[PDB]
Amino acid sequence: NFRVYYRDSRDPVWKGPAKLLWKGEGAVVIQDNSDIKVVPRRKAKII
Amino acid sequence: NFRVYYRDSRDPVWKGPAKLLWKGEGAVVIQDNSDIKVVPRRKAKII
Amino acid sequence: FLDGIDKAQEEHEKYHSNWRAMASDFNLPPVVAKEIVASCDKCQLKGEAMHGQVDCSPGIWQLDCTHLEGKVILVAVHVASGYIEAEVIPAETGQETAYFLLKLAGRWPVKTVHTDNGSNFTSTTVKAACWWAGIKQKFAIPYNPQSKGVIESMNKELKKIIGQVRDQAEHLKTAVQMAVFIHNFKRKGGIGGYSAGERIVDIIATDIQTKELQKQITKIQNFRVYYRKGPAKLLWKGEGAVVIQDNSDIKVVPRRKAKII
Amino acid sequence: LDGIDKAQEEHEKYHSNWRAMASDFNLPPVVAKEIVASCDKCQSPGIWQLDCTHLEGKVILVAVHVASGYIEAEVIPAETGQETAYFLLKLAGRWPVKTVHTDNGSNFTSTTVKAACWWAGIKQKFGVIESMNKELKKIIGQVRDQAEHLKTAVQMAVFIHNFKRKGGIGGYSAGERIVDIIATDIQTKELQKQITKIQNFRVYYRWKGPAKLLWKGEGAVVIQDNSDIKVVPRRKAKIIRD
Amino acid sequence: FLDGIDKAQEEHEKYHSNWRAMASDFNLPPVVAKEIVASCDKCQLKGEAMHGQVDCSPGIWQLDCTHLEGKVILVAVHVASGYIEAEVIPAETGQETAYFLLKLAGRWPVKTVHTDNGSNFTSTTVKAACWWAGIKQKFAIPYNPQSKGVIESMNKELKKIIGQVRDQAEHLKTAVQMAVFIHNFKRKGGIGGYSAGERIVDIIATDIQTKELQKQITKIQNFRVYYRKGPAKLLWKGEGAVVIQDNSDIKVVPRRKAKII
Amino acid sequence: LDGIDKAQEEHEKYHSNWRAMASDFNLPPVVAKEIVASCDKCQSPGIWQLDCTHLEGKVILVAVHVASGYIEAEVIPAETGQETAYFLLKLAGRWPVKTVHTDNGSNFTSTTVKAACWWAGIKQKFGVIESMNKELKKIIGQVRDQAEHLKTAVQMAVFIHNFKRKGGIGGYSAGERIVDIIATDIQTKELQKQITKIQNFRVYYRWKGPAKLLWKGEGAVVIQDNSDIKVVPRRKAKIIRD
Amino acid sequence: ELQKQITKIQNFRVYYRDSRDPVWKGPAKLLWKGEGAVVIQDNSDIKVVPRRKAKIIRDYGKQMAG
Amino acid sequence: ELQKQITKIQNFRVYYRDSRDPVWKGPAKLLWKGEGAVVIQDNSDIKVVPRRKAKIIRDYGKQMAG
DNA sequence: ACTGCTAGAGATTTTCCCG
DNA sequence: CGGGAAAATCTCTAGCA
DNA sequence: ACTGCTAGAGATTTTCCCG
DNA sequence: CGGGAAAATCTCTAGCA
Ligand SMILES: Nc1c(C(=O)NCc2ccc(F)cc2F)c(=O)n(O)c2ncc(CCCCCCO)cc12
Ligand SMILES: Nc1c(C(=O)NCc2ccc(F)cc2F)c(=O)n(O)c2ncc(CCCCCCO)cc12
Ligand SMILES: [Mg+2]
Ligand SMILES: [Mg+2]
Ligand SMILES: [Mg+2]
Ligand SMILES: [Mg+2]
Ligand SMILES: [Zn+2]
Ligand SMILES: [Zn+2]
Repeated sequence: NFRVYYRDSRDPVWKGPAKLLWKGEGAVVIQDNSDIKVVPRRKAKII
Repeated sequence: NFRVYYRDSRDPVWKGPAKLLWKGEGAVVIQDNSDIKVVPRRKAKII
Repeated sequence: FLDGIDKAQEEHEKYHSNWRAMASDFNLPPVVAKEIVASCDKCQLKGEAMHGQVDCSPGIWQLDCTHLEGKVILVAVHVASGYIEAEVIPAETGQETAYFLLKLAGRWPVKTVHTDNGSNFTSTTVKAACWWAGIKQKFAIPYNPQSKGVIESMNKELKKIIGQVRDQAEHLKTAVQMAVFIHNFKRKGGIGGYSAGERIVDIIATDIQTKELQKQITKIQNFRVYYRKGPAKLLWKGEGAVVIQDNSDIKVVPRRKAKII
Repeated sequence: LDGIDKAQEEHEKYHSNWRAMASDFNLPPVVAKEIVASCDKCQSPGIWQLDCTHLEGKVILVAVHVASGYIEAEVIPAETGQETAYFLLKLAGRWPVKTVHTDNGSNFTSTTVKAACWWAGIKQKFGVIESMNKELKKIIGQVRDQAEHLKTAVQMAVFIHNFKRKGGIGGYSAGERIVDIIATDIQTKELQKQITKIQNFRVYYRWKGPAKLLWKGEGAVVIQDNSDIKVVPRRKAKIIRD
Repeated sequence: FLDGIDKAQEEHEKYHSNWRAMASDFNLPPVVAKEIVASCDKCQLKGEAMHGQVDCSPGIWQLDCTHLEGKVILVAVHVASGYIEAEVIPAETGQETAYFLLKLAGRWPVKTVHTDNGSNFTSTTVKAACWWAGIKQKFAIPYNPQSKGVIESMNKELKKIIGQVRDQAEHLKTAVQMAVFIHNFKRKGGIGGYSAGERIVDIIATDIQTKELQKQITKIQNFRVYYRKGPAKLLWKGEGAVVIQDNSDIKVVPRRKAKII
Repeated sequence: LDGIDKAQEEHEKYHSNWRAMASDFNLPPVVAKEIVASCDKCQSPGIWQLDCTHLEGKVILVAVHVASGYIEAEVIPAETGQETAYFLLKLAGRWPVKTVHTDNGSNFTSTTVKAACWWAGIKQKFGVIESMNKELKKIIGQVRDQAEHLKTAVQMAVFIHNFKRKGGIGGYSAGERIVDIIATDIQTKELQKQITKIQNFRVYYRWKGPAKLLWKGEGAVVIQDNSDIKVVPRRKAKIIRD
Repeated sequence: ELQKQITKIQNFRVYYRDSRDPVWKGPAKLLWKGEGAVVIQDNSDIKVVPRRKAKIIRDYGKQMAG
Repeated sequence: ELQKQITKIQNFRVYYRDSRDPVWKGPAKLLWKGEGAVVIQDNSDIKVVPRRKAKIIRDYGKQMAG
């Protein structure tokens, strides 16, 4: 399992940790409190 | 002699040609209609 | 390190020091200090320093709206070639976008469009137009313009050309069409030293020709290859190497340890 | 290189074009063109034709690519020179348009259309359009019920004609045909460009009389002297400009 | 090329085609097409793709104002080390900036400041403060933040640290001081694996020590070197190479073809 | 390496510190410290002292670096714990401050100052300040006419004291002295860090009894066994952790 | 029959990119074209590239030069 | 006398940059320090660097490690 | 006549360590 | 010398109005 | 489950050209 | 093979809200 810390929508703040559902090249799909988000990998950190 | 085409102050337009008075590393000093300006070399082209 | 580790954890809870500082100030291995930092949610404030790569398939089009002189210009770009289409429209409406897209699909082989999540692109009218034209819709990640970087760059380029020819036209629509013409046929570069129009013609013709050629070849060439495994279909062979497709997994193998029937 | 003699023999026996012989005998297209054009016994993509039609009180401006049957049709507010000039500038920006055929109508002969053609480098000259208009009207009648407005139906008909109607020698569509024809036109223009570059050179080989230059590639230098094509190595030849 | 050149010039006057397009479409040498483009004022719309480098002398300070939570933070950075000073001020006033700068000059050896052209930095009060403190003023090119990139980056960094510790302080000034402390002594990296405070102490002490050492050496070592020329003063010698200063022009020469008296 | 024997002889004859012997005989500082600390016969930078003074009805808070004479003085709105805590947090962020000496005043003993010290890791303990205050007041009197407000005069006096007043053994200023002292403190901390890293190792050489590790450099491995420092090559030694 | 078609397919040039490289690699020679993958040869190196990272042309300037 | 001071000066490390390179070059050995120029030696290569492009330290972590 | 940088997340190359 | 793990160096990006 | 790019200004390396 | 000029390739940046 992984912890993802991200930055979704024009919010300079960073959120997380979220469950990493999917990882691609340049983007990830995560779940943060029953809300699935798609975040570019530029705006995400996976641990 | 050189022709300088530049971009000075928040104006997206490009001006010139101007007389190149001085050239340094990263900046140039030019004269455009008796008005001396200092322009970063990122915003200037010398011919 | 138990004492040093516990001291470093309190020091980080106060100051959020980086792993280098705690390693230097508590005699910690870099792994342990990195673990201390990595377990603090307040320090996870940076993403990985890379970039993705947009789709460049031959049927890929990127659409966007730009604004010039108080008017709206709807711009499409063919990603493979850089060939652009642009039209000045009265408003950023769904019907206007659907009409533009129907025209584009009727003039060129458009298989999918990549747009951001502006209200016009997400309208039901554009969805119906795409359904009728057989176009798939790929929406970018919200507030991520880089996802459509090509069209974004083209926006800049298009505007630049307009700025060069604005005096030659009295309306903005005529200058927009002049800029489209200039970009498509008067600017040369890129992979083939081409213009955008030459490159798009080459891309589309190459797609058709390669499809037909490979169809004929697979019709004639029919073999099964074993390697190291099951009867993988033969794809290509020669020069001591054989490319095969085993269970929809294309792989390259040396000619040694391979048999063709 | 080695296949020039076979290529000339094949041309004498069948009078084939340069593309077939260049494909068959692995010759550069310049040499094949030269041996095709050296026999006196062996001796369109940019032309569009436009017209304005009427349906349901709306004037539809239609341009046809004559070589392929490709159509660009749109509903214009009025049969006016300004709309025609805008349509033609758009078409010139979308496709390589060189000559346009019209019917001496009031719009097509206007000063605005002439100015647009002058800017876009299009030549103006004053039966395919009638058949194409009939087919377009038939398709519009077929797909009228699927659209509320006429412009959308027109665009749907253009889509169907250009990509969903297949026929002819190879069973292709109009879009496929136009892409093929423009690709051939690009090849022809590139070959002409190269001939223009190499026609200003003179080669002295083995020294013998001045000869024209055909190819300067990886293997050797192919020239033509006294209506006879020869191949010589670099050090046995001298290429100059006159 | 006269005919092709004249045709290309008219084609460019209409379309502003790039040199590649005109070379391809009029059979022109790349030099001639590049000359055609280079003589059109309407096509000069791009500068050279480089960057400068800010001054990094030991007496160099970069000052700026940033805004957080509706308050103004005046920030100085020592460019050589990255050591920062910051203070929350009631307003972006010239007297406030002059007071900040007098404090900085009284606490550290400040020889010149590099600021943008904001109204406070260009005030007469700051000029008088710099004159009294013996500080030279270097103003950046207007609307060019990159000229003070260091402090700009520090701004971001400072704000980041504030965002990490904002809950530990009730006022913003206390959180600003906490961030300054953390940056100066709790973050390690850079050239010496240092903190900013350690690095600034090292830089200043090294400057003093090297100055005194070189003064003593030049007091003892006294020679004139001829090479290839006049009596250049000897600066350094050894390993088959001699560095000399001839007419205020420091140059390196091999030990061969050089005589020392 | 080769100079350990000479270094021990020099230390026995003069009882010199490790810095002088490490400079003279080109030894790593760890070995010099070891031979300095192996003889029983041979056996400040972070302390600041603060006080509030008064001038022209304004309370000036002054901190002095005891080792160097460096001063940080500023005019505070009121002699209150909050201003003292803000001043001390600033000073801790500007310099390495470890211990602070105060005079049991109402502000210095407040909970806000204690909390600030706890956050900044400063220890609180309850004659240099009187002389320093006298000198600061003298300088302020000298430069009062050059400033309208008292805070500016205070800062000008701080500037003059820290950089424009030169005296002492070497004729330095207070800023030079404080930078030198903090640089020495950084060196001392680094040496202690390295000793802490290498004190947990045990070396078996030539195998003989366990020995402590001193240096593992480019040449060989320097260890200490039975109060006698030896040098052995790598393959003749084994370094483990206990 | 088959050999002529094979050579015709190898006459096509491919410009491709890798997963983490933003620079388009030079004109490799096309060997096989699939629905989602393309098999190319780049300087005696056989690679398999996703279709989304491949631009397949012919380069008409060059076909007509040899 | 002079030799001790010379070695002491060479004990200082210099991090420098060139005119068009944005990357700081590694810790060269200091040979001479002037008002506006610094003479350094970087891997058997003697260079002259402007003072505005040179950070001269001592690296105390390393002086105290040998 | 002045001038992008900085610090962190990965990726790749160097170096130390024992046989 | 052979790997292998740890350290070091290189690459690259957002945010700084 | 998605994804920075593009075109121009210099700089540096490759290639063609004649001896 | 030796330079030398021309071509080609590589590097890097602003602007795209
Ligand atoms: N735009 C300002 C920025 C700014 O864009 N930053 C972002 C930013 C962007 C790129 C970069 F590489 C570094 C950066 F930081 C900034 O940082 N500061 O500080 C500023 N300060 C003052 C004024 C207005 C000056 C008053 C008019 C003077 C005319 O002469 C503008 C700015
Ligand atoms: N910010 C927009 C930009 C934009 O910042 N460009 C600059 C830009 C910056 C970086 C880059 F790499 C490429 C770029 F181009 C842009 O270009 N376009 O087109 C936009 N279009 C629509 C909306 C708002 C969508 C409505 C809300 C949807 C929420 O789901 C915003 C934008
Ligand atoms: Mg958009
Ligand atoms: Mg956009
Ligand atoms: Mg500013
Ligand atoms: Mg700023
Ligand atoms: Zn933390
Ligand atoms: Zn132009």
